Amino acid sequence: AAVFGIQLVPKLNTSTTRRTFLPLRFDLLLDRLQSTNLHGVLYRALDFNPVDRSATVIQTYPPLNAWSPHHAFIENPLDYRDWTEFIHDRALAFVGVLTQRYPLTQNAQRYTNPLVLGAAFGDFLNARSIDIFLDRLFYDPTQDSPITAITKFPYQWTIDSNVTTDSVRTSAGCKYITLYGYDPSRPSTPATYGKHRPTYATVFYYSTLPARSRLLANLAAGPTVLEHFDSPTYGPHLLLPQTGDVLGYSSSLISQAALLMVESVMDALRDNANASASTAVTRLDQSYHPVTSFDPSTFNTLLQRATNLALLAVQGVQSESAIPAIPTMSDVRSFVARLMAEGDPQQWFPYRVDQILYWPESPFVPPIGPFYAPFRPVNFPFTTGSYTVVPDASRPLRLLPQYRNATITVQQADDAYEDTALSPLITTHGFCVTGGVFTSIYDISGDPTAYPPAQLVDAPNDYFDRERMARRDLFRRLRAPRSAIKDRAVFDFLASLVNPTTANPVLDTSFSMAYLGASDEPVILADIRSGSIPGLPIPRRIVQFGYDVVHGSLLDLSRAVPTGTFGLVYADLDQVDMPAANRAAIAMLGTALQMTTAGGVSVLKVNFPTRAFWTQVFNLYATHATTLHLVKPTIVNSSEVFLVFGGRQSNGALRSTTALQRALLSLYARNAAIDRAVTHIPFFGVPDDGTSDLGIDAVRLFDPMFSDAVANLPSNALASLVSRVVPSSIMFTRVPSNGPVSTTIYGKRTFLSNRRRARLRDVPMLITTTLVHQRRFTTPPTFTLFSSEAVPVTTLVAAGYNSFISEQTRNPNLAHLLDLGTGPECRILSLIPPTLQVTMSDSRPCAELMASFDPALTAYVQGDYSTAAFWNGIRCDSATAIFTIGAAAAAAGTDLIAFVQQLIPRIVAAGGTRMWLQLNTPLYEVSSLPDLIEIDLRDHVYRFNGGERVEPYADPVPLQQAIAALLPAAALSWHTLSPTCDWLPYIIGVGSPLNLSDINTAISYSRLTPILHIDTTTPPLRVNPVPTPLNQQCAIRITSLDPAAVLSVQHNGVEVIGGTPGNVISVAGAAALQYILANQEFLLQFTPTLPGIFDVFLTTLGQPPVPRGSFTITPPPTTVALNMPPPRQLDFTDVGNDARITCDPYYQLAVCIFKDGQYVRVNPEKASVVTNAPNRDLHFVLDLADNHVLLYLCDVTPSGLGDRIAFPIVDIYRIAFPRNTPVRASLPYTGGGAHLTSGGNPFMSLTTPPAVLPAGVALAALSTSVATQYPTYTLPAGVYEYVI
Amino acid sequence: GNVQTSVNTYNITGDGNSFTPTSDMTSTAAPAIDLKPGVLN
Ligand SMILES: *C(=O)CCCCCCCCCCCCC
Repeated sequence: AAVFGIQLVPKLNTSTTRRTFLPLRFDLLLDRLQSTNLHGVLYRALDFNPVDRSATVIQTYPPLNAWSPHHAFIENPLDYRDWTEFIHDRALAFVGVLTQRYPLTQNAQRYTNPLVLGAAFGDFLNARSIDIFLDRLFYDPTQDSPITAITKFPYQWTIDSNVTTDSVRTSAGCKYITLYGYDPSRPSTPATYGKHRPTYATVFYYSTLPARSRLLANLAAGPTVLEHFDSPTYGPHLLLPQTGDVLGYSSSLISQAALLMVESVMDALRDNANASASTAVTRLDQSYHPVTSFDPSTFNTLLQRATNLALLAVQGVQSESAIPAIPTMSDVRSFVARLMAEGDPQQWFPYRVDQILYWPESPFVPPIGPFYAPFRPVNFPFTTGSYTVVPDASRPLRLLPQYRNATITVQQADDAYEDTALSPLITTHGFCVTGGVFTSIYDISGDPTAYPPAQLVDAPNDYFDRERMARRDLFRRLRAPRSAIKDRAVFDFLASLVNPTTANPVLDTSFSMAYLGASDEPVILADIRSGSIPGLPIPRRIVQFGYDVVHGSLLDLSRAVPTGTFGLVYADLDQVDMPAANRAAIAMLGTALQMTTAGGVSVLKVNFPTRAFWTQVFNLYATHATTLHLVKPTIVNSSEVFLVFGGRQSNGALRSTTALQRALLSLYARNAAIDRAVTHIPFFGVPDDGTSDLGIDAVRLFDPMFSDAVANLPSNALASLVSRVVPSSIMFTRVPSNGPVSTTIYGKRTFLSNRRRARLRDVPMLITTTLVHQRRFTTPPTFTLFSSEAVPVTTLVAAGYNSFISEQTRNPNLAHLLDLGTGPECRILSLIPPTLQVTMSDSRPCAELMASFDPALTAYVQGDYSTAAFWNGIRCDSATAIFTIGAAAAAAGTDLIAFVQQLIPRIVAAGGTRMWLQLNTPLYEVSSLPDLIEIDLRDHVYRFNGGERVEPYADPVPLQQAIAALLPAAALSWHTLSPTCDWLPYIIGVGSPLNLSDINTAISYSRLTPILHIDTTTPPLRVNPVPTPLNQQCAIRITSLDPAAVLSVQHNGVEVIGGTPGNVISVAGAAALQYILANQEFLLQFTPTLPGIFDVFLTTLGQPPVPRGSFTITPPPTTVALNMPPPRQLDFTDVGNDARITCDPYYQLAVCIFKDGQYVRVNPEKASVVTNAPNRDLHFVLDLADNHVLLYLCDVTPSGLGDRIAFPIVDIYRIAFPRNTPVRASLPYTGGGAHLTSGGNPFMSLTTPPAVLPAGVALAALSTSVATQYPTYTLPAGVYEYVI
Repeated sequence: GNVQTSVNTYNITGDGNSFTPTSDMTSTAAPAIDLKPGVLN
């Protein structure tokens, strides 16, 4: 429950016993006073500053707390320096006065009288004669402590200790004295409570109860009279606060009378907080109590409100907000603020003037006398128990949402949100992309097919537009920062076009390089000269150019240049309003392809490869160079591609090939994907509205009373909010203002929630227990569209199906769909049109209150589908087993093929037309991922994260025929995460970072686990080769009754073959399509040049395109044979012997060594893949280092090289070095040292150059060393022993 | 039958409870609530 602004945790907890009041003996009082250091023993600096012996306030204990200074001490306060000195003096000098009147030795075993001792000591400090107090400085425990003060003498004159027959009127102590330099201004200084003052109270001690009536009666005019009912300190006192009110705690001056209440009530609360059973406290409660001039009815004055809350604080109730051990003004004020805030004055325990009603069923055990009545309210909501304190959360903690039973009505659960939501919420964007590049090479000179340069995919219209550009730009900045990547990317590739041989060198060691464009000098320059980029030799000299070179002359590549040629003329200038821009580019390339040495390598960078420029380029420079590859390094969303020219020889023939059409086409196909994706993101610096798709919407509540079983606003707003952001995050925080305690509860409202929330018919409640439990302050909210780290390669794949199932389920005729093994909480409800009737099922119970969704539209079945029983009475025309099918085979400990062998037939019986199952079979390759998936071959099984989970798999072919035998008439097809990254509005759409380099990983993780899409509703394909080999003509036959259809097979999310029988444009190879009337099926005579998964599409003139199955041209047989040369005819001389390597032309091989986890391209002079049109050869130069370090021919792809084929050359690794010939001793690698030892004798050292080389040793002509940045000494003849 | 305490005004294992049918009060609730068209309105 909650009393006014304060919230009280359910559990009641109070100390269960009271320590018998013990009066200090006379000796102990003598030691306490005469101790080395009084600090701690008598007084205690509340906030003593380490740096300097300074203390703003000092809270004091017993023989000192009684004392109340005279005016001269208040005005001109002392510093913590002379203060310790003042007391360390007076405390001692006082012991004298008192001990000389009572020799300790004889009377130490006599209890001093708490009261008199106080006044007797306080009066001593003020320097008042202390004669009278001594007379009775002791008293026998039997006679009351306050009675001895009266019995000994009824002396009604000594100021500050008027003893009458029944009462002793003395000025309250000063539990706080303030040393000069104190100010209630700072929020940090400890809450003094006005007691730093001398006369803020007037403790009236009384002898008997009738003695007390006579007191109250007489002081009934005074503002109010607080009195401690629970075991008063030295005997029943009767505190009377002076009329004045303290400054600081509330903007509205709080009366000294009411402040004392807060300060105490704030104890009974903080004390209940940690009071335990095992401990025995003085008082079962510390709360004060008003006995006079107090208005019992109203609840305005801070006092009335506080009082009202103390009658409750005596039950053991504890404040949810932890009350500090040493209340500080900032804190006290944050409590006195919470108290003032409009609320409901607790009503369980009515107020009395002489009795505190305490719950019988409560921890609190009444003292004795007549002050505690065991009143029992009709229905107290609190039960007992305590709470262990938990430290403040360092960051906003996310809260999984678990639902309750009652659900709010959309209408009410809306404004509820809109009454406390942070609408125009300012939010940071952060960075959505942080990864490297997603480079993609394309050989234009490679493809042997001519493709009319007039009809390429010309720049898409929309491209240049306020809306599109705005986004293309926005995405750009949303990338945590670029040439360092791009530039390096192009060189990672350029390193493959390097030919070391004399026959026809290309980028041969020490080649000169021209460079245009710099900001200081390009960061890549340092690396080229360092030979840092593996595979590429160190150029002799680099000549910079451009518009801001700062190290070379400034040239304008548009017009002519006055410089000489270069082996490599890497051009990176920008083109930017389209025709003259084309001229700009066509011109630039013209001069860049001019500055290159004859037989060089020009590397221009076009900004808009328009089919307008692709005619001018293939026309003007149709000769200039030999080869040509497009190297689009996608760092951000732009269409600027890089073109590299082979041999800058005058009589070349760079014809536009189908490669270009495909390359160019893939590029755009992705900008539509990347753009459509970015649409879901708000423009920087714009206040958050409801418009933005990815907008972060929160709900800040103030001291919200989340209650179970009640639709109170605070708990009502919680509903909507979580409903508006389910699949997301939902992070709740609690920052403590010196006023109330705000608690925002944001979440990244995406389009994945709008889809889900729409399907909701009602907004369910959330078990507020977890929230009610917190009670600790976390850090302030953040509101940031994106998280900070790039999602796991696994998610890039998962969010690759949530886009796929989304597009499949979006189909109308689909009707009723079920999900075999949806998550514990239906995650598929977001990926389905709010109208389709789906029925998710899972062994575990559904996480979302299935009741809130319309029964007709959403159904939920428990138990597994692996068991035959479950399938009774569940009929859906389409099933989807994504993310489960793999776990079921493992759970049911069964074979993968055998499993689906029993599931598919059940879906057929279940009445299913369509099927989608995230099966995990290696259709592309049996190759695995190092950290993501291990493919144990002894037993068909996977190891996602090697161990984390193990699930059996099937093979592309066996599983393919097994399912075709199950559903013979059904058409099968494999959909897999397409390189176009069109699924993006699911990663960048939900607000998650990523690595443009991982897209490659996931498109490779998607290949390890495709989604076999079956369709009983159509005839399946017919591939004549079956395990279709790349580069072989195959027969494919789509059986469609109407010849008037358009065949359009598309692979990778890009169409490649389209056209009615007569004409068929094919970029995948020679495709001759012709509808045969007889069989009524278009027989496609197709021969592919690219392996993959082609999804055949046969679309009728009218109506949407319809899929008719999917065949898969499998990559060629990866293997490597080398015509290794014989020991003789093979030399260790400079001219490197070369064994012709036999490998499919398809795979590009590159020599390298396996250093660490990756492959590092060996330097071209040591080894290389010199390729003649007739054959690819392995050129190598024998070095003594060859026996220790071995080389590997590796599959060079845009990805890390050498994954498909990484075979190690074990021959060049064993070639035994003779005694009759010179041999080259190089260095093993960039980080390794060596030394030669002929015949077991330290002959020489490669690591350290011998000041003077040994007889017959010199540097080689080349730098054959694998590292390319090391010398390579040639020895005479002998028996050297390389020792790395 | 473990003690509860306040959730509900009566403990089951509470002090002096008493099962004891009386032909007089046939236990219960409300099953025959009328809702038919004409009768509900
Ligand atoms: C504790 O739960 C021990 C079991 C005693 C009661 C369990 C239920 C059987 C008696 C029913 C009492 C309420 C109405 C039948």
